[PDB]
Amino acid sequence: NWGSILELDLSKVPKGWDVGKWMYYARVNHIAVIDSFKEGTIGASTGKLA
Amino acid sequence: RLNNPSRCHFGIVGSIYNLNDSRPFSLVDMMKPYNYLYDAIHDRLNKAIAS
Repeated sequence: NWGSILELDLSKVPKGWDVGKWMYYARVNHIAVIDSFKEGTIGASTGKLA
Repeated sequence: RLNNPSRCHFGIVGSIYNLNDSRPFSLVDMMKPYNYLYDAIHDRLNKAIAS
């Protein structure tokens, strides 16, 4: 028995941010800044991907 | 003492509250880990209250 496990996708962590420091500030502030207009989201935004 | 010339001691009298010739496991010793866990969890509580 282990707790629930969350599947976290990092496709929206802002540019120039490490995952470690991003998650660290998310711990501290309970607020995680994300970037909906990353280049990796271009297909979904423009309708080229699901 | 009456019969033993070698029986003598100093003014110091006391006892160790131990178990079977060991070092004493005091009441504070057996409440301390819980107090430390309390302090850590209340630290989390205070940091939550601040945010």
